[PDB]
Amino acid sequence: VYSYTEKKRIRKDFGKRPQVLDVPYLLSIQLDSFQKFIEQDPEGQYGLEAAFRSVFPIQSYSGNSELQYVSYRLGEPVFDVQECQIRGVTYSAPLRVKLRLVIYEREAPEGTVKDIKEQEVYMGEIPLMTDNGTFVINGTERVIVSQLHRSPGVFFDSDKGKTHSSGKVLYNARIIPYRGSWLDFEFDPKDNLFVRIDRRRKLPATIILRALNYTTEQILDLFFEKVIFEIRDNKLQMELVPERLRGETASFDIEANGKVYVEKGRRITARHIRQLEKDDVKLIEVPVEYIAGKVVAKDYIDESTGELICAANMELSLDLLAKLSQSGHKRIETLFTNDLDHGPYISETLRVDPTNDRLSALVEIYRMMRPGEPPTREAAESLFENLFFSEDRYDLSAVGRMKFNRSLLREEIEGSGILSKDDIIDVMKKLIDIRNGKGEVDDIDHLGNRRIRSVGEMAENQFRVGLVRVERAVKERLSLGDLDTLMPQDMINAKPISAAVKEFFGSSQLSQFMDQNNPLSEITHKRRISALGPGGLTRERAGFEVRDVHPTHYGRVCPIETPEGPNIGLINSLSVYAQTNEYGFLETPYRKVTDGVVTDEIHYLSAIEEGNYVIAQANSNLDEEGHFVEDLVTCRSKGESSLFSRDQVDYMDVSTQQVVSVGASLIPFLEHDDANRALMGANMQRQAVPTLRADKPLVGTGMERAVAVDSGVTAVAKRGGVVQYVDASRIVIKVNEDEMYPGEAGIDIYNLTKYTRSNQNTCINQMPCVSLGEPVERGDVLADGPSTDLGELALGQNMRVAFMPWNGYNFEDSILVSERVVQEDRFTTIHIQELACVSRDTKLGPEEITADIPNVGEAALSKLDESGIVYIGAEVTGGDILVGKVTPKDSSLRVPNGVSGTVIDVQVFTRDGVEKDKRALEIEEMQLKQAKKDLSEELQILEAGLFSRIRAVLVAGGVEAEKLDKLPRDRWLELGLTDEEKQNQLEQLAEQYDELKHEFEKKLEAKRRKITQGDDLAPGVLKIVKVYLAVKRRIQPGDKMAGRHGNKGVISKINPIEDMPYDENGTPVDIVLNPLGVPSRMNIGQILETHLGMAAKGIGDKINAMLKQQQEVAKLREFIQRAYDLGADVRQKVDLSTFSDEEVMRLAENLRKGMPIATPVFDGAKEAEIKELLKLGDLPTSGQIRLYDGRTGEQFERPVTVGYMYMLKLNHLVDDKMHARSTGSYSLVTQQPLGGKAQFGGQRFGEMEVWALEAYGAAYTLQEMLTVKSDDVNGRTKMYKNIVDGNHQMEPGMPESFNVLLKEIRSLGINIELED
Amino acid sequence: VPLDGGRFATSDLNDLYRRVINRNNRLKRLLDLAAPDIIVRNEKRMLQEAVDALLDNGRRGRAITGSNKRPLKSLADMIKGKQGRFRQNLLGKRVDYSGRSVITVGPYLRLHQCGLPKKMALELFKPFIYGKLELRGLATTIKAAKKMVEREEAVVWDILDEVIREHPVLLNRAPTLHRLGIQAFEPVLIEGKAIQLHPLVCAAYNADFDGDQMAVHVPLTLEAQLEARALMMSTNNILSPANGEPIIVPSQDVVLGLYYMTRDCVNAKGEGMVLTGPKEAERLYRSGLASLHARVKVRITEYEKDANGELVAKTSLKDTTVGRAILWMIVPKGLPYSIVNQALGKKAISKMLNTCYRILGLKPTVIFADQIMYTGFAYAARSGASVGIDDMVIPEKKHEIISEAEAEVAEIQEQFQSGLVTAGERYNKVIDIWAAANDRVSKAMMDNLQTETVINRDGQEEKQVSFNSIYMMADSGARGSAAQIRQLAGMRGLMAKPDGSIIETPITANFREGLNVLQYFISTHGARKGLADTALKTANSGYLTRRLVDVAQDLVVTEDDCGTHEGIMMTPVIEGGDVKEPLRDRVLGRVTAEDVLKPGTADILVPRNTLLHEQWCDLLEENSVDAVKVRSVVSCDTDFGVCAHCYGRDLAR
RNA sequence: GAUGUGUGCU
DNA sequence: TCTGAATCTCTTCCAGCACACATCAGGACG
DNA sequence: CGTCCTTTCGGAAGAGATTCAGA
Ligand SMILES: [Mg+2]
Ligand SMILES: [Zn+2]
Repeated sequence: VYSYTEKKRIRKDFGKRPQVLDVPYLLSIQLDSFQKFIEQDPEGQYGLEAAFRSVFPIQSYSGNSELQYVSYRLGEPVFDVQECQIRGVTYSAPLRVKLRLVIYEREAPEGTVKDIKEQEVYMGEIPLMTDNGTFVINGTERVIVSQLHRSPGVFFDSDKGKTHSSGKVLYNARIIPYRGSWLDFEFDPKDNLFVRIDRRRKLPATIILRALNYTTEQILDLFFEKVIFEIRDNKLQMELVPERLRGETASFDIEANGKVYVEKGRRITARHIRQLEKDDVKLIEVPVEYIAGKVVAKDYIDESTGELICAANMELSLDLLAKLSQSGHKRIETLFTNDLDHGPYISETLRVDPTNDRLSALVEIYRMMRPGEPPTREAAESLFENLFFSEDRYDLSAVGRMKFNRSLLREEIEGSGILSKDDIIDVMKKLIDIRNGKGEVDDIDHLGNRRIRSVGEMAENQFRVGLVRVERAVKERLSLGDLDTLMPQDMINAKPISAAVKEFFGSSQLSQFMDQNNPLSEITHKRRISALGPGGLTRERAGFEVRDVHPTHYGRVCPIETPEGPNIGLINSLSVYAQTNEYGFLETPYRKVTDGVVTDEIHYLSAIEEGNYVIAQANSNLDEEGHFVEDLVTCRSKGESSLFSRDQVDYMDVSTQQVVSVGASLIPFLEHDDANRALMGANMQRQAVPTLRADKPLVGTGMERAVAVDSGVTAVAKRGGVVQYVDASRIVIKVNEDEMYPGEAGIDIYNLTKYTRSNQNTCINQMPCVSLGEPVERGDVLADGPSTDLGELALGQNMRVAFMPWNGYNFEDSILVSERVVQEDRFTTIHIQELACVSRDTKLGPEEITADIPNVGEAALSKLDESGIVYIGAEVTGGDILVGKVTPKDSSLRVPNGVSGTVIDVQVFTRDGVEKDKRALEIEEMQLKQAKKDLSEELQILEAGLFSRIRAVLVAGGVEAEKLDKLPRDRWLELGLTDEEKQNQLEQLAEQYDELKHEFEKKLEAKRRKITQGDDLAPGVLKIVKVYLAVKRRIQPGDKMAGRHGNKGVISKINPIEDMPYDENGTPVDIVLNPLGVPSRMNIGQILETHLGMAAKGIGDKINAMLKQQQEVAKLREFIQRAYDLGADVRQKVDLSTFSDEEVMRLAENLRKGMPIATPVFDGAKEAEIKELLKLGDLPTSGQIRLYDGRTGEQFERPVTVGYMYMLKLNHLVDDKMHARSTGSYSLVTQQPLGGKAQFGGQRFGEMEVWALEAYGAAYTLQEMLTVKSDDVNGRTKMYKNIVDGNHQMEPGMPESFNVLLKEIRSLGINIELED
Repeated sequence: VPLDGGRFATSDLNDLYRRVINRNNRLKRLLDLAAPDIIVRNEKRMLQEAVDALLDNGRRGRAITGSNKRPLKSLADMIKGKQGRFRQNLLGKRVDYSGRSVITVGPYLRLHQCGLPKKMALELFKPFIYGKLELRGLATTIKAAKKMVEREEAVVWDILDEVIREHPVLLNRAPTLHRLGIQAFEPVLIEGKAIQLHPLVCAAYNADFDGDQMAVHVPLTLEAQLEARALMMSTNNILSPANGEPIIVPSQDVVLGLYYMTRDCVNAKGEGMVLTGPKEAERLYRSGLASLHARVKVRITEYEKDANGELVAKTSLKDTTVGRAILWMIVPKGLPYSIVNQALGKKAISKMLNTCYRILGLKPTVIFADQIMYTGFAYAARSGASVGIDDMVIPEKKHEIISEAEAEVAEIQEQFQSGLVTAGERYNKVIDIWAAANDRVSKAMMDNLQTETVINRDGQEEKQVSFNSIYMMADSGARGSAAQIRQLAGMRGLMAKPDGSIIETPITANFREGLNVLQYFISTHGARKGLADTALKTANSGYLTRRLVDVAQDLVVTEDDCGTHEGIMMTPVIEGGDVKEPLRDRVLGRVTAEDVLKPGTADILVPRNTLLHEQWCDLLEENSVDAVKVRSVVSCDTDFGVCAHCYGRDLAR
């Protein structure tokens, strides 16, 4: 069964496999994040609650005073979204936090308080997010791009290769906190372990182990496992565990209890170890001189005198053995330092360590952190204690603690946010484990290491930064307390919070000006994962391995939609089905596969929970319960695709689209495009400008009805109902009573957004797609947005292409467009642009907007009205006067050069005390009127309902319906009726009616007061005047056109209709593209889309024939059914028998331009089916017809490929790029021509073009390029005079920018001069 | 500078100059008050740091920041770097009398013509227009003429069509990598806003027409016009200065046209008839009485200049097609006939142009290149040489080859299970058999494409090289290769991981079938490798070419002969196999250093100081010498220059 | 006018 | 215990062009 | 308003500066 905007034009679907999970809400990473930041959470995580609870209650220096947080609340904005966009102010909501200040008494640390007091203090006005994930910051629409960075935790990297030039790989454990200091540990080419705090400079890691209050004995206890030597009757045999004998050579005769086992020098085979385990012999004889290479673990003092014989960590020799034996040190503990497995790293590090005790190490750390300062006890102690051990300056967040406890194989994921001694020691232990040979480093680009930090975070962060500034100021201001009088607002200052929030939302690196020139552009701007920004990497210093597409990108990030040039793969785009884990890592869906059955329950697997499983590919043929048709199927196990048995798999991709983004999934026949051309297709399809008259794609993908609905441009029903009144600028839905609330039943009204200006100076303009008296159900479009067609994305037009060379007018990539494509005004676009004129109060008196303009003809002042501003509707051109402004000595606002238009909206703002001008209130009287036109509609419908209730009361209990309507609607209450609770309800209705009139009056007055406010401007100006010209840009030789397959071009001609190639019916081709564009850049998708467009337009032409020479509905029904069934095993299955003989006639009437065809991305049509569909029309199955030359009338002696390609008009217009300049204004300090096209500026003869003039030898062209038409001010006007004197000759001088250099060098202490 | 408002825009120099006078006059006060030694010491240190920040900010410990927490720009920072005075205002600069726009094709121009919008020529040449609205008396002063042009009367045209007549304009394309990226064309005024740009200069410019823009500059003075005409005119540049190779090479549609025309089909509309000249060949093709690919006997008269520069004719009766005789009407007088009596690919017509240049000079070649262009365009359009889906023909043996290779990888898997082969051996064997399978599919599809068309030869039946469209535009070198035609109809091959290690299961499809969801993810690895590469590569080739231009930057040819008996020993380079470069290329156009002794030893074959040339290299090849002492630039004895003999041929002239 | 940010195009 | 060779800091540079926006000492006491 | 005030995804040379290990 189909929706109500579906049995209206239903798109044929060639997809072959069912969709077990439907495309989620597309832009849901923005709305979920903000709804989490702004929400009311009692558990205090995460959100604003988390920020407050993490800063408050804030106490003074134990001054028996404390300011505690009670709650918070978000007031209503003083505007709505549209009024904020119009005025030029943020759409923000004030933040009222209910605080409390409690002060304890003298000798009352836990006792009663002297005074308790509380209030709600306004702190900060935090911007809110619109219904579409955008923010309105200063009247503009912005998008806070999600960020992809390193999740806090421990990361063991290696830096393989490129250090020490010996090919010896180092290793390093970096501990990244969510906020705090870094704690790198790294190895040295001599295998010494150095710590490095905040990247500053190495110093042996045992310095920090000592700073944690550890003695060398305890350190060697921690890191080394001990070998035990025993003083005994003689020869001092050693405690041995056979495992340590793995993989070395015999130092002596290994024997046990007198029997020989291993001979001198022989490599101890594992056989010797296992047989020794069979004998279970631990105490082994040892030569006393072999111990000469070992290191003692624990310090050894004498027993009689107590003098240290050998401290921890010093080698052994026969003399030390003698000193120990004469004392009687029956136990010796040395360090097992294999040369291979258990290397002696901490020993050597201790040998390099200069410090000895705890305080020495603390002082060394202080001398490394704050250089040049004489250390102290307290200074070094407090510094090292605040480095990683204070909740106020360090924070492994929940995520850092989780990744930490996970990378060390600990069990619990919760824990403390600050470090501890065991954390640091275990980090070092795992580092040394990696160095030994067990364990492995982790990559840095695996999508299990990179988080996603979207808007509900970073905003909490900046708010918390502002909050710590506030709490510092309060802590200060709370110690100087003039108590008994301080309300909890004399100390709270909302300048830090508001400044931080404004500086984050308004001017940051992830807070971008929205990309708004079709639905796809903004809906794929909101789902953009930027690796750049504050806290991430940079374009220039980003390697080749950040750009590449890791194998864990499958299903989490698009591989083929990322910009080109400087940042490729730094600006990835979220995939279609991809979600964000509760921690931030990207997770994607996967149908679980039970014993052999592909179940229908889906799990959202992140990137680390996917290298464990073996996941069946997205297209693997099931049989009616989910059994793969074959026994070995393609899958991907651990970032490595391969074949697997049918029974080993345990997940399967949900859809075939889930690998691509939403821009890359609008490309029909993507699987035939080379990924380079598909990348270009995605992008250019994102740049297409909305044309004058939207037009569905004949060859779609089925993802258009989602992209064009989930992006918001369109006016979508909130509650089902029946359309009651449809105007060009409002829709009124009478809600089904099944969906009305108990009280105040009524209707709901949708005010469409008529011709208004988008950020890119284009027209965003809704128009109704419903008709009067027609049912709608929930969530189906009522009005179409810019560049949608019946609630279905439509970025360009379907034009009839012929792939052939045509006299070299489509030579390289060019395009030869017919003249009918520009007669039909089908690529004509609309572009509005606001011009501004501000009246500032300069010196000699302010500047007013009067029309009294001196030294102007009357043709200039002809268009201005009396007030001085132009008439709404005046077709202006280049140079005309738009606003008249006077300078007390004339700075009127005039139309820029060459920009035509028609003035559609003049718009005046004024501060307060400046009275008005007749124009200024006769503007905005229209807003008064148009708000009355809504309030009055509500009032009429509600009073009609009320009087209907009155009459329905007067039809029961003595009906009088004949004489009720005679007397006016006023006194219908006290006719013949009883005095029961029904008459009580009549009196309640009278009082409700009076209350209604009163409340409508008061709400209209509220509207008029919000309208007639004062809208304070920027200081220094009195009144602003904005004038909106509206332009129509027609296609013309020069501006780009594109297809969805990366086949772009530049119109090189608009050929007459009679010169285009025509077929055997005289129908001229609309566009002529080059064939040689297809083979090299292997975007075959455009050719198959051409053939499928021809099939679809053949179907449409058959319907147009069957429907022009009017035929009974039976034939239409049967043919459209034959078109919708069409052959293969598909899932479409439409049944026209359940269409109402009138909803099939409208279906056919919508299919007469061509049946739209869908082709899901990697699940598309096949040539068997394209050719079958061509046969269902009456077109040649080869897709190629025999074209005739338009201008010589003879055949192209070959059949050419003619079809219907969906072309887009990228908004790189040519009348936005053509610029020329002879002389204009020149810069100020370096007297060169100005830059750019707005300033009438000149092209930059760069540094590389000078070398191309030096190469030619052209020494006079170069001299005139850098002297006369450029710096040299004295010989630059002599040239103007010579030129307009009949002379062409230069008297060149010295470039006034060399004298600037001489002065800037001579303004250092450097005497530079010219000789003679 | 006063920003918008009463305020004053920040200037970092004024911030530093105020920070200096503060930790100044204040210190002067303290030295007047005779304050204690330590406070004055700290004030002197603050003065020292203020001066060190004023002169070179940041060379200290921490660069001071004025606002926005960004180190403010000192004196030594407006002198150095890409934004300094040197590289920004004093080595290249913005320029008057110039503009830019988008380039379109214009296949009707001649090599020396560009097409300027009629609205961009009226803005560049504005003073030139005033100087004739004032000289014709059509105006009187500069204000009359200024408004006369502003309202674009119908007389500030052809005045403009005359200030434009023989006044070249330079046309520069954005990265001017070499010097052919600035060439001076004569303007043709066109209606529109796009700068129409002759097709044969796109190669030099490296300019497709997918949306890139050009910049016109106007040579004002008179010597600049004679330089733009005698040095930079796009006609004077038909050889590349980097090597003696041509740079006006017809490409990609002029060659698919000249290939489709000059080609034979073994049967046709008229395959027997004996024509009577090229004109009758055209009269027959145009009437539809013969096929452009027929096999006729034409009677052609070809000129040859075997005399001392004198052209003598020879009329013979050649076996050709109708197309190769229609095309002989544009080939100038002097070139042989077996220059068009083949099937012209890209190399054949680039060699036809390159031999016209060396036999007949420069003017016949500049006229011949336009004729080749127009007549390749005409007969490529006239052929409808399209591309469909039935043209990428999959071999009938692709299924069998791939099944065989699959069975073999399964067999090697069985060998690995039993443990007769380790991991690396298994991997390498699987890679090898999949590479052999890819090769077999490639050969199958290529045989199927090339020799395909079988046609009845008016007898029984016969094979002939095919007229497949995608094969024609691959074989003619027009636009295509074998790797690509093989990724379209053969199999797509073995794709490599991002690090470089080949994935041991190849993409076994192509873009005529479809790629899987996983075969298409495997492809993006090496698709984005080679895009991140070309984005990180321009910023690194530009820096190298800049350091190279700045090292040399002044090697002007300041003498005519230094008289040296030094030189290098040019010998054919050989690494162990085929000759990488013959002696003829490594010694051409250079001046010998010692008289080369013929292997008739003790007889001088060549003198001591002869620039060689083509023919002297031929003569070195006859007597088969294999080591020539040649005068190189690295041995010249001039000072601050290089003698013209120790350099040799100009390579462009 | 300077700087920064961002997008895009080559 | 005087000295050439191997490590350690810190300097400098990293393709060209067009177009949107933002911010301009501002913080604070008088 | 006027007016006074103070962090950390780089690779080469080359120039200290040390270390060293050596007679
Ligand atoms: Mg291009
Ligand atoms: Zn010389």
